[PDB]
Order: sequence, then structure tokens, then C-alpha cells
Amino acid sequence: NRPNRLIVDEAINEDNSVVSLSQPKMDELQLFRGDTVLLKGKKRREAVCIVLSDDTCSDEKIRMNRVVRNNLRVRLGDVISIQPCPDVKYGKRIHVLPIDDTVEGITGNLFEVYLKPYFLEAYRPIRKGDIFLVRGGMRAVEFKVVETDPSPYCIVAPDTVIHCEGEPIKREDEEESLNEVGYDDIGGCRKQLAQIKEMVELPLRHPALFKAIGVKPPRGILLYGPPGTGKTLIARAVANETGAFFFLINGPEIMSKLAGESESNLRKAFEEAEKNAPAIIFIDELDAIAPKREKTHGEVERRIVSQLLTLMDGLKQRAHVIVMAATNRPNSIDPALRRFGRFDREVDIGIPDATGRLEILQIHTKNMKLADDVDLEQVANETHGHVGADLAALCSEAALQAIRKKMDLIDLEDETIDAEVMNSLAVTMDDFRWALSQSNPSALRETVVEVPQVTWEDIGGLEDVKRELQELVQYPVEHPDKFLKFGMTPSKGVLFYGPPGCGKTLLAKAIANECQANAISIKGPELLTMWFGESEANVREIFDKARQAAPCVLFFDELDSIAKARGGNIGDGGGAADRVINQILTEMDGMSTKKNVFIIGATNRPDIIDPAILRPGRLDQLIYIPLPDEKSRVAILKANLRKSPVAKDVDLEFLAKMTNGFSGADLTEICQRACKLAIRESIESEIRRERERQTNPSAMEVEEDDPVPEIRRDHFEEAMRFARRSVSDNDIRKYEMFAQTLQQSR
Amino acid sequence: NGPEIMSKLAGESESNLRKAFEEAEKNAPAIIFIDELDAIAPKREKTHGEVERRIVSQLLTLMDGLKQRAHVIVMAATNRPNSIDPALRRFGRFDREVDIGIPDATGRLEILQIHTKNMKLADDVDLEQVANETHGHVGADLAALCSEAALQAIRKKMDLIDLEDETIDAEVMNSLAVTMDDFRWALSQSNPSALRETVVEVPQVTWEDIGGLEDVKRELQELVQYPVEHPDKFLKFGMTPSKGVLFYGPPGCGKTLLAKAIANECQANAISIKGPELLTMWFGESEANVREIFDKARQAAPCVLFFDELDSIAKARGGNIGDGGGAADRVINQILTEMDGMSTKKNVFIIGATNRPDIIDPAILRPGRLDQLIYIPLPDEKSRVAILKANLRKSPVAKDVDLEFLAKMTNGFSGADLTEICQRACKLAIRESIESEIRRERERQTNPSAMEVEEDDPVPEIRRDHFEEAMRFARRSVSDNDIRKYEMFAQTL
Ligand SMILES: Nc1ncnc2c1ncn2[C@@H]1O[C@H](COP(=O)(O)OP(=O)(O)O)[C@@H](O)[C@H]1O
Ligand SMILES: Nc1ncnc2c1ncn2[C@@H]1O[C@H](COP(=O)(O)OP(=O)(O)O)[C@@H](O)[C@H]1O
Repeated sequence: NRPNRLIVDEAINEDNSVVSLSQPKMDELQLFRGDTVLLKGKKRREAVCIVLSDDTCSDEKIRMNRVVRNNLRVRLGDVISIQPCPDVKYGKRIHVLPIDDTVEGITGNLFEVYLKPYFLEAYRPIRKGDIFLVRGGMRAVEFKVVETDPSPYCIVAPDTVIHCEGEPIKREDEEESLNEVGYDDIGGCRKQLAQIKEMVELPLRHPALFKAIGVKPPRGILLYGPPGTGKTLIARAVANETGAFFFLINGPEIMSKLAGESESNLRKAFEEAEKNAPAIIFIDELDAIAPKREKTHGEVERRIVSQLLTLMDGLKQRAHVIVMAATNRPNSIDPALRRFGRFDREVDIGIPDATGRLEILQIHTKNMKLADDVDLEQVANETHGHVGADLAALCSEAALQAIRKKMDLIDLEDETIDAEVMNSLAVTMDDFRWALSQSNPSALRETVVEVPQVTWEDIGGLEDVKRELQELVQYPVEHPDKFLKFGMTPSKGVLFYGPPGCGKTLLAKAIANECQANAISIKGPELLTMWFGESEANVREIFDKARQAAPCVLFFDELDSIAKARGGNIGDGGGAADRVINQILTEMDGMSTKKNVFIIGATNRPDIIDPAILRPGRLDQLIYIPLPDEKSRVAILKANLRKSPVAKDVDLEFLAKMTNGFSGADLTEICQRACKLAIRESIESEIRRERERQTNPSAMEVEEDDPVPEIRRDHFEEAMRFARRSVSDNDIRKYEMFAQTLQQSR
Repeated sequence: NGPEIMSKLAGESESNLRKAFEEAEKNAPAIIFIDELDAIAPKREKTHGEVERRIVSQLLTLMDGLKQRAHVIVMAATNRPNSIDPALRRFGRFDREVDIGIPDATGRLEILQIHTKNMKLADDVDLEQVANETHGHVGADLAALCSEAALQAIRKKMDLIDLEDETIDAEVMNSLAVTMDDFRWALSQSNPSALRETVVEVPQVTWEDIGGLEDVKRELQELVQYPVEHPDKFLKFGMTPSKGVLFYGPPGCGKTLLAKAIANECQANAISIKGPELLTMWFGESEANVREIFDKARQAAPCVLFFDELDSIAKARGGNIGDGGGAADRVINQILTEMDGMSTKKNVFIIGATNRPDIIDPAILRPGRLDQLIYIPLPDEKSRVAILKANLRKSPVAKDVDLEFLAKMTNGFSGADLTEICQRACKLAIRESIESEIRRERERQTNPSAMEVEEDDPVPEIRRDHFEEAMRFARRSVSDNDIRKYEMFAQTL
């Protein structure tokens, strides 16, 4: 609704000093011809200069020299706030000096060769930060701000004095611009970047609103995650997008000094952060400054921790200075930092997923030409344990594989450096395969909290089970008020029990896929590692990962493992209690019904499990997963076979009726064996064909009609003889006896 | 401030301390406050620097000198009494100790009132529910919650319109109100509860909540109410009141509820320690923690101490008979050592509970330790009706039900066995309501009727249908053989 809130669009006058008009809008403005109009955009950088060299284009979209997009803006669709401020003072003059492309060739004076013919009767109505193109030649070189005799911008005049003593530089300014791009330079942390925005934008952008009222903003943010996850980059991207000053402090440069100087170095940053407010102070690898008392041995190492704490509390008066720190885990630092007023907030950056990895690949390979057969969707699927930098390395390594393999001797002496070889060259899929398979040792071994991809259709039958799951997990999230109305408290646990390989691990993922919630999976070997290592504290950490990622689902399987280890089913003299389930119960009981955290347990030996875990407020509800029926068997056959060429004379309906009691595991083994037979036959045929005509005196014979394009009935018939049942009737008798003895077993 | 002293050198630190003491003396009557005392004076085992030990002695000398001069008083704040040196806890330096503990529902509500004064609220606040749902939070947490809830609404509106309308003024600034939905969002999303340790407070359960059991109520009031109310009567005669009681019986009969009903009747603090804590102490070989518990009770008098799953340790090692070892362990010995060395005047009562008295060590049943035993039997018909009414006094229900018919239809049941039936019936009703509502909303959306509202709550209350359906799964829990064993133990005495 703001009248001067209008889009900006393409421009044709290669001189940036021109700014457009819109006669219907000029009638709204007081736009006069002369020196300057203040056209205001983002980040406070403007393009202020002479005006009215337009009205060639339509209205509602001001024509502004495209070079004032990288500056003052980012892209199209933006909006300008054009308001005249002509008649600026006439100081001495504005700086003259190039930046990047002038040292390349004759330099002379850098003013009187190429730039002099442009400050003619248009004597630079400008604003420091306006960047453009001006030359007396190839017509592509920048003109940047270096000096400022008058603080506000002016209109130059002859007879002045200029010193091109300055030297053209690198893209310090371009790096600053890349940082300014910010949100469009990262991927895989969509949630974590939205939480920060809503947390810091309001204090920084409109501090007056917070001044007018008494409310408490944040003064400490802590980001913990594995290395190489783009944390300092996030801080720079957030500081630049809001225009707030950014100061960087690193740990090693504070612990590599002498005592007094080291302490005093930490007080200059705060002093050079309050005189540039609103500003941000960023400290990385805080673990190198303030670790726990276990790793803090020495007196001077404590004089530097108390100094930091007393400095943090000196900001309660000032609400426009914010501190963000980075580390790996939160328990690696003194808890005194984690307090109310020092580092209250927390953020888990985490690890990207297929979508985030694909986004990172896209950004990293933007200028990297890729000819063909580069999907980048597959690549994101085989990268399990890669973070940030690693992918970048990948993108470089493959590129090297492109040139190192064949350009090894071509580029030695035949030619000098040229672009027709660099641009003409491309990157293929084989380079990516060699780079990923050969020299990519992932640096990750931690747990993963992300939504899976398994859908309901992958599982067969069990409609009642799915209905029950929806009633338990899905209903409360949508109708909390209905649950409250009847004075009800929903359950927070469920236990699966049944024979092995009947489809219990898939349900925990399908439910999360439908609910759009993260899931965490824990195996029995981890529980045995805790039992033998006698480290039950890790359990707390596990639950901590189920509290900061809500809503989510927590899955425990092979729960009987510990009860199996010590003696048989009954075990040794000792009862059914141990030192690892006690902690699980303790953590379960000390948890609120809110936060939407669900827990699922799986096992195949219900009898041995501690009866104290099925009390109310614990895994109260029990579900019996049975062996699939013939109709379910054909469903599982279709599910497994859908992702292979398996058109055949035989029919899966024929196979299912022959099977009797086959578990789901057996039905994912027939296909594997049949495909193995088919691929062996194909390989043998290929080798014999490739060998015969060349070993024979036949120079050239061509025939490639695929001998094995699909899985035929013969392969399935051969495979059917190599597979049988993998369970005994006695187990089914035990399961049904337990399913009935629950009658009055409470 | 502790760190401000540790962030300097010896001369500067031990000059500021002295100067502060002189300044406090000059402006008498004055007060000195110290925080983060652990950062200054922890136990010597954790101190290595010679300067660190040279900064504690100065404080001791100043504290000793204070007694001679002026009216200055000194107050210090610490996280736990044991975290600091024991030389400060003497006669003349820090003789007096105090605990702050944690606020209760009333305290949380009061803090919300304090922090909501100048803020504008709607009619949907109902801070009582928030206080009930606010478990573990403290004052800072509540202030943060209030600020976050305000910022939710403020950021929603501000980001939407008035960035361009006009320079924000007081009228629009204060025009905005707050709604309970923002509170619920701030509570569910931001829930960094900073409390996971023990708790001490007066419970809310009352005798009316319990079903029947009048004789045990009479037998309980005599043990607790009479000594506190009438000591001179005991003094006139020669008896000294006992300080322990043990409940033995089958599970699901309300043993846990009596220990809190007594406290609610007498308005006394209550503490409950569960069996998992005992097993955690056993495996960790940490019997010292026990002592701390009693100290808390000693400082929370009048109070009641509760222990359940007391037979858990004996069950763990071997079965009822156990392994080769006897009936003793590492924790019960400490409990006896603490009980024997306790004064009667502190009026700290002790309650234990179990369902397998056969394997409890007899040493705890000796005179002076849990000498009075009470048996909690299975609820009867007249009791069962009361339990049903008590559990159903919170939910809306129809009138076709025949509660007495259900009560008589049940035999050998437990209190929980009826609460589970009520929960199952409520689940059936909620599922029916959800299905009906979703089907209704889905059917007419295809029919483009702008106005079609036959709004009737499909099933406000439940009938005999759901209760009889749940009766199919409603079945006995405790075996008759177990009841016979309990009776045999109750007769062989
Ligand atoms: N209903 C089913 N649909 C599809 N696959 C199944 C089904 N039941 C079992 N499976 C197969 O069994 C494997 C998973 O076994 P799982 O059920 O986790 O064993 P357990 O029950 O011992 O945990 C999967 O590879 C899957 O192919
Ligand atoms: N006499 C009773 N009056 C009210 N509720 C009861 C009664 N007996 C059992 N309950 C129900 O049982 C549940 C708690 O059982 P509890 O008495 O704690 O087990 P135990 O007796 O094994 O310690 C409560 O939800 C309570 O409503």
C-alpha cells in the first residue's frame, strides 16, 4: 500500500549514474532533475545518482541499472523506496580508484586513461556503495568506494585533487556480497534457520519497539553440532541480511597469548561491539576456552573463564548486543555458562538429509559445468554420513578426475593457459563414482534423527494394526481438546511382540512417514555395549535427542538381548531386573505427556521381559504381529518385486499358496536368489560372447539382444528348491499360548 | 560477585574483599550478600592453586573479625550445602542454614500473577491449568514463558501490517491482547524444564478419593494426629509413640494413596522414593545419598517419608529365596543405621509398602523399626461401588448405567482394574465421536451447501453399551492363590 513501494526491473542504460522515472509516479514524487534521488532498498546500501533517464518502459516497475541489484538488492521481484534528496553538498571530490581489473595491463594513473571521460557535466551525484561499470576500453571494470573526505555524498567538481596511489584489490567486497546473499547460500537446515530468524530479527531491526516496553530479549545463543556444518557462515548470513555489525572471535588466538594480554584481548571485542550497535559477537570452538574442570588444569585457565562470565552479565543494561557461540555438544563446557541470562538458548544444527545434501550439491556445482548424466538425486542417496565440507571436497575431487586422467600431458607444453580448454571440458558421472567410492571416508558415526521414506503400501495387510496406530499416535495431535473434554490422559507407549521377520521394524517408520515426524532407532548391540561398558548415562543423551526433535518416535528393539545374555530364558539366579532397564524406566517416568514423544518396543520373548515395564505409565498396550496370510504373502511378494524387471510366465499368486508359514524374511530371499541366478547367467553369456568372436578369427561381430532382460519362470523354479521355512510350529504354539494366557493376566 | 574476584590477581582480589568489608562496616546497619560461593571456596580436594587456598583463609579471618565489630550481617547463596568447605559451617561464621526448594501450584500461579500485572490478558487465560501443567519450572522459566507467549502474538501482528502504516504508537502498541493459545504454544514448543530432582510438598488427595477402608483410617489417625496434637497426654502415661509403619498386601489396592491422604489431612510435607531409585543406588554402590534424603526430611518437618517396592532388591538377587546370600544388602543396612540414629521429637514418620513380606529382612521388623503392620485387602462390593464413583466423579456419564450391578458382577478385582475399564470406555467414546465428526465433515463438503449445521454433540455421555463392551476385556488380575498366601502370612503371625 506504500506508494513508493514498487518493483524494479530490467535496465538498458549501461551507466549506473542514471535512475529511472515514472511520470505517473513523478507526479506522486517531487522528483526533480539534478544530482540525486535517494532510492532506498535492503541492507541500507543504495544507488543514488542522477535521475530521469527513463520512462522508456512500462510503469509500476522502475528501471534501475542491473548493477544496483548485486548492491542495494539481491535479485528481481524486489522493491525500491525512491524519495528525492537532491542538492547535496559539494565537498572536495569523490574517490577515484579501480578495484579488480585494472592492474591487468597499463595502469598509469588509473584515472586519466579510462575513467576521466565520464565525470563530465554529470559530476558524480553518488552515494558511497554505488558500484557500476566505467572504462575507456573493453567497458567492464568496477568503481568502488575507498576514501571519504566528506561523510555524506557530494557532487564533484574540477580543480580538485585525487590520489590513485591505492591499488586494485581482490573481491573482499564480493565475499562480503556472498555473505550478504546469506539465506541463498546454504541448505539442509531449513528449520534451524527459521528459528533463528524469528528469534533475532525483531530485536535487531526495530529496537524502538523493545525499548518502549519492558520485555526480555536474548543475549546468549549456543549452537552445538558436528564440525563442517556451516555455523560461522550462518552467523555471517544472519548479521548481513539484517545489516547488523558482526565481530568474530576464535578460541586459539585467545589461548595462544600471554596471561595479561590474553585476558585483555577478550575485553576489546566487547568494547568494539557496543560502539557499533546493533551488532553481534560470534565465538567459535568455545571448547578451547572454557571446558569443564576436568580439562581445566591451571590457574590462568580459570582467570579467563571467570572474566568471560563477568563480561556476559555486564550486558543486562544493553539489550542490543547478542552473543552466539558454537561447539559440538553442550556437556563439554562449564554449566555456569548455561544459565538464565548468559546462554539460555540452544540450537541443534544436526545433519542434512537427501534434500539438504542435494541443495548443497546444487550450490557447490553452480559454476561447475556438468555436461550430461549428472542427476544429483542419486548422489544424495549414496552419501550416508557426509556433512558440508565433505561434499565440497567431492565436487573438487571429481573435477580433478576429469582433468588429471586425460589432460595430464595435453596441457604440459602444447599451449599456455586458455579458457577454450577449461570451459569446453565437462564432468561426468564416472568421475563422481570414482570420487565417492574411492576416497570418501565419512566423518560421521553419530545417530540420525530424520523422517524416513517407507510408506504404508510397502507393508502388506494389518489394516486393524494401522487403524490402531492411527488411533494412538495420530489422533491426539489433531484433537487435544477432545481428549481433554472427557478428562482423559493418553498413553505414551506400546510393545510389539511376535516371531522374527514378520514386519515390526517397518511399522515404526511408516507411522512416522505418515505423521511427518522424526524417528530414532536403537539396536540391541547398543544395549549390550552399555551393559558391558557399564555406561547407562548415554540413555539420558538418547532421551535428550527425543526432546529437542519433537514431535518424534522412539524405537527400542531386541529388548530381550540383555535378559538373553545372562543365562537362558529364566537366566541365572538373578531376577528379571538389570542396570540398563532401570534407567529406561527412570527416564520414562520423568517425562511429561506433552511434547508428543511416543515410544515403541519390539521383542520375540515376552515371557522373560520384566513385568514392571508393562505397568501403567509405561509400555501398557501390547500388540501381536502374526505371520502373514496367503493374501498378505502375495502382497509382500508384489512389494518386494515391484523394483525389478520380473515379468514372467509364473505368477506370484501361484507361489503364495504353496508357501505355508513363510515369514516375511523368506519372501525377500527368493527374489534375491532368483536375480542372482539371472545375473550369473547374463554375466556368463556376456563373457562367452565377448570372448568367442575375438578368440575366433572374426574381426567384427555385433549382437546385443539382451539374453537376460527379466526374471523368467525357470529362475524362480530353481530358487524355490533352495528355500524352506525358517520357524517351527512350537514357536507358534508358544505365541498363541501367550496370546490367550493374557486373559485375566493383568 | 564470585567471578569478579576470580578474574583478577591476588593483590587486587584480596584488596577488594577487605575494602567491601570496610565499606559495609562504615554504613552500618548494613548487609553483605555473596553469590556463587562455590566458585570461591570449594572443598580443598578440588583446589590446587596456592592462591585459591590463600583466598579462602582471608574470608575466614574476616568472618571471625566480624563478630567483634559493628552490626554487619552476611548472607551467602550456594547450590548445595555439601559443595563448599566444612570450615565455614561453624559457630560464628555460617551457623544458620536455609532451603528454598521449589514452588508449588499456588506458588507458580502467584509468580504468573506477578509477571502478568502490566500485561493485557483475555478471558481464556485460566492460569490454574497452566500452573497444573507447569511441573518443574521455576521463576525464570515462567518469566521466559510469559515473554515468549507475548512475543508470539506481537510478532504475528507486527510482521503483518504496521511496518508501513505509521510509526508504531502507544495506542496500537497496547491494543493487542494475549490468548491462551499463545501460552500453550510457548509451553509445548519451549519446554526447557530445569527440574528433575526430588520434590517435597503437601499433596491434594483426600479420604473421599479412597474407597472404603474406614478402620485403617481410624488406626492411622491415632498414630500420627494424636502425638502431634496431644503430647502431654503421652507424657502423663509412660508410652512413647512409634515412628514407623509397614503395609503388606496385593498390588493395586491404594497403598500409595494413603501416605498422601494422611499428609493432606494433617497438612504436612510428603516425600516418595520409588524402587527404581533403590536399584539405581544398589548398582551404582552409592548408599551415601540415603543420608541426604533424611536431612531433607529433618529440614522439612513435619513430614512423612514413603518407601515402595521395598522387596525389589531381594527379588533382584535370586528369587524369593534369593541366591546363596542371606536377606541383607547394602542399602537396608544404611536405612537402619539412619533410623536408629534419629530423634523422636523431629516427628518424622516413616511408611513402607510391599507385597512380599516373606522375604523382607526381619531386622527391619524389630521393635523400634516398622513395628506396626497393616494388611490392605481386596476391595469388596461396598468398597468397589465407592471406587467406581470416585473414579467416575470426574467424567460426564449417562444414567442408564447400573453401577451396583457392575460392582456385584466383579469379584477378586483391584482398584486399577476398574480405572482401566473406565479409560477403555472413554477411549471407545472418543473414537466414536472422532469417527462420526470426521465422517459428517467429509460427507457434506462435496455437497456445496453454504449453511448446513445440524450441530449436536454426537455422544456427550456414555451408556451401558460401551461399559458392557469393555466388560469383555475386563478380567481379574490377582490370582486367588496369591490371596491365600497373603491370608496364610496374616494368620501365621
Ligand atoms: N509385511 C511385510 N511387508 C514387507 N516386508 C516384510 C514384511 N514382514 C517382514 N518383511 C521383511 O522382513 C524384514 C524386516 O524384518 P523385521 O520384521 O524387522 O524382523 P523382526 O520382526 O525380528 O524385527 C524386511 O527386510 C522386510 O523385507
Ligand atoms: N481403594 C481405592 N480407591 C481409589 N483408587 C484405587 C483404590 N485401589 C486402587 N485404586 C487405583 O489404583 C491406582 C493406584 O494403585 P496403587 O494403590 O498405587 O497400587 P499399589 O496399591 O500396588 O501401590 C490409582 O489410579 C487408583 O485410582
